[PDB]
Amino acid sequence: SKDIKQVIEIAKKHNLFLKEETIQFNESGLDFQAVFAQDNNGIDWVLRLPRREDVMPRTKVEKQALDLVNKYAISFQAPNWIIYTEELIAYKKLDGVPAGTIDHGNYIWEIDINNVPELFHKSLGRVLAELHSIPSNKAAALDLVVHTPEEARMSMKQRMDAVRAKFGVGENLWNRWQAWLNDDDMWPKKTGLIHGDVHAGHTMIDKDANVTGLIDWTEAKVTDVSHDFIFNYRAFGEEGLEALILAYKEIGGYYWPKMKEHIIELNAAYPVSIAEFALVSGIEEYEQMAKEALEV
Ligand SMILES: CC[C@H]1OC(=O)[C@H](C)[C@@H](O[C@H]2C[C@@](C)(OC)[C@@H](O)[C@H](C)O2)[C@H](C)[C@@H](O[C@@H]2O[C@H](C)C[C@H](N(C)C)[C@H]2O)[C@](C)(OC)C[C@@H](C)C(=O)[C@H](C)[C@@H](O)[C@]1(C)O
Ligand SMILES: Nc1nc2c(ncn2[C@@H]2O[C@H](COP(=O)(O)OP(=O)(O)O)[C@@H](O)[C@H]2O)c(=O)[nH]1
Ligand SMILES: [Mg+2]
Ligand SMILES: [Mg+2]
Repeated sequence: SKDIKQVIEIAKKHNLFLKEETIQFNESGLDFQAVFAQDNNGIDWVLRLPRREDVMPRTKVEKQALDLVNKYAISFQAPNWIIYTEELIAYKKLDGVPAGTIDHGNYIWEIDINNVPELFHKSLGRVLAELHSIPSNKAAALDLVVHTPEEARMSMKQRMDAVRAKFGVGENLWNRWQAWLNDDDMWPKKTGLIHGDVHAGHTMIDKDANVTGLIDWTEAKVTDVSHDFIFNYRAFGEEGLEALILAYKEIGGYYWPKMKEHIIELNAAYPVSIAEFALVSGIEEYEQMAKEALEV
């Protein structure tokens, strides 16, 4: 195959020598095609073949976030792009498997959704508490979005007005959104470095369902940490949200009395993210997903 021979040559050009029979393709990918391959010392790698120009400006923020994680974090792994060029990005595969993969819509689960091991919530609590306390201020140059607690609140307020302008928002839903925005007690008084896209496809687990790593850091930023709890609530209901909040609080993560209620209101604002995604991607189902999510 030509594809295979191409993978081999781009790797070879970056001093990566692979077993040809181990090369698997993960279908593009507007930005890049993911390729998995084992080098000749037997080490599993992940390759990102770029499909757009300006790889460096487009990956700058994700790389800065990864540099912070690889410099500070010990409880979990993250991609370490030891090959980082316009022609190729490559990192040694993280240990474990995704807790679940998105259907190519629904999850194909690796854990028992009806009997979630408590170690998943315990280890994820430790992982996010460490992540969210990484000292991103100590970096000389950070191009991530950085919110104070009040900036994180206005950001949501503005993002909500913009979605209402392009799609409209159901009256009951909009009133809920506004009530949340206008409740001082609910909002966190501390922000932190977040992953931004925490879900089962990005949480690497070992055999015991300990979360051992996190992939795909494109949504990283310094803002409300609550975004990283939403998956537990969507996938596992109130029990899994509480279990995660409990472990995060007891290992030292920033906790506030209305944390659960705040995260649940952030969940009701998920149509904002779906609307925003439908806007910068043009994929037809997400417009219908957006419109139906907005109750319009
Ligand atoms: C429980 C089960 C359901 O899972 C979820 O609710 C997750 C916990 C989501 O994260 C929640 C929580 C959230 C924080 O993200 C992790 C939040 O941003 C998001 C909108 O919804 C997803 C992972 C969202 O993806 C994310 O949508 C973003 C718009 C862009 C992100 N990425 C940069 C490409 C992308 O991964 C997605 C839209 O679902 C609704 C994915 C879409 C394929 C579906 O509709 C799925 C069929 C889902 O209904 C689901 C599997 O059945
Ligand atoms: N097991 C494992 N899978 C990975 C790793 N990196 C990427 N993948 C898989 O490849 C997919 C795409 O990688 P990702 O970084 O999320 O890029 P994107 O989803 O295409 O934008 C993921 O959903 C994973 O299933 C890794 O280190 N370990
Ligand atoms: Mg991904
Ligand atoms: Mg991404």
